[PDB]
Amino acid sequence: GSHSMRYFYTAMSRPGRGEPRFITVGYVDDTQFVRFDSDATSPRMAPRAPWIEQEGPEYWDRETQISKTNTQTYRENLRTALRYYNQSEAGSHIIQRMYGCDLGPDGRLLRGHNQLAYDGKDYIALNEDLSSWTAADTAAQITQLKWEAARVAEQLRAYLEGECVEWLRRYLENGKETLQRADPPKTHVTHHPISDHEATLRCWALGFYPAEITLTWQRDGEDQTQDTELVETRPAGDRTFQKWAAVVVPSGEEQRYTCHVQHEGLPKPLTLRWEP
Amino acid sequence: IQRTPKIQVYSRHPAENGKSNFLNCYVSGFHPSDIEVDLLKNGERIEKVEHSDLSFSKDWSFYLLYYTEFTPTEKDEYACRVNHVTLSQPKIVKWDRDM
Amino acid sequence: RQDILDLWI
Repeated sequence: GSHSMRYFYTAMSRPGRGEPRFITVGYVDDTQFVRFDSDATSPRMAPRAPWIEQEGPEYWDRETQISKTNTQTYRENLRTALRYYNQSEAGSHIIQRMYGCDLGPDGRLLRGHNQLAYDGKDYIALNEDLSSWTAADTAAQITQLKWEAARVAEQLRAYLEGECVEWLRRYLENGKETLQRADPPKTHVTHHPISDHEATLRCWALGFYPAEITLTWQRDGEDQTQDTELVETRPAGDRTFQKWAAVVVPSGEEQRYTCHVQHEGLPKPLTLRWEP
Repeated sequence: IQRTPKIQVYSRHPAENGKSNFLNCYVSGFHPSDIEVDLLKNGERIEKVEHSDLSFSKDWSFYLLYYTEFTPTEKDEYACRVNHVTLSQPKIVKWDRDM
Repeated sequence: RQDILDLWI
């Protein structure tokens, strides 16, 4: 499969309630593997997946020191953002960052990522060239000038093409029993009368990993996108995900409808129907 | 600009009366990050409910999973109760084993 | 593992 590593940073200010909370979580694909929280009793980067626990004490010291530095850096960034947007010290604000790397089917770099947001809106992004920037507004243009002057993009490129890929490959090998295993969806169709005139057909996909999936209904072979209720893919709590798609069908017409499922864990796409 | 949470309440496995399971409330798509979530049994708050570590999606919105063990029965009613700055009053979504 | 480069906006 095609694998990714991501780090997510968030700082949330809370004037009058102490200093801004800073969190970090790391993922490989849909598996969280490390967490840090400045509101922890003793903040430290901590393991969240069995395959990261074998990294020695010096790994944890380095990750913790980075996260403790980042707590201070992102608090400074929240202060800067107030100046950039002419905002007072009374309001609560949020800065977010995502970065990491995607690998292709042969383990080579597919692309890298480095993006920030402020108050939930895109702020600045490193372009796919890993060499230039896209700023969302005139505030981020100030940041862009600073980062061009300091040749920030060159350093992020070196990380994304080097350590990011190398460490992702290490993690994939250490977690090869789980990270490199796709679990296919367990699929079935349920039938729920709504009245004498109509019933809901609900097509279920359960127990799958990773989260990417396609689940659709057809009537007489024609896609029913506008008439399908499609819930967001949701975590089950056991590593796996769930999703369903529902259509309202006239009584007696159930066999005109087919559900279609695509997932990495399936060798071929599936077709299912209501089986009374 | 703020975004109000989407809410789904559901079980880890298909519900079977008398069999132990996990009750999940997934809140997602919200911004800012402060959010309050309770799981209810017959209208009363279930204690010691745990939650996943806060994270966010590609569109920057946040998501959390709240969860607890429970054993569904025919008559016991379960729900998730959510509050967020975007909501005037708490939003209650009832658990329906068919969703 | 994380990048070490400090980003100040």
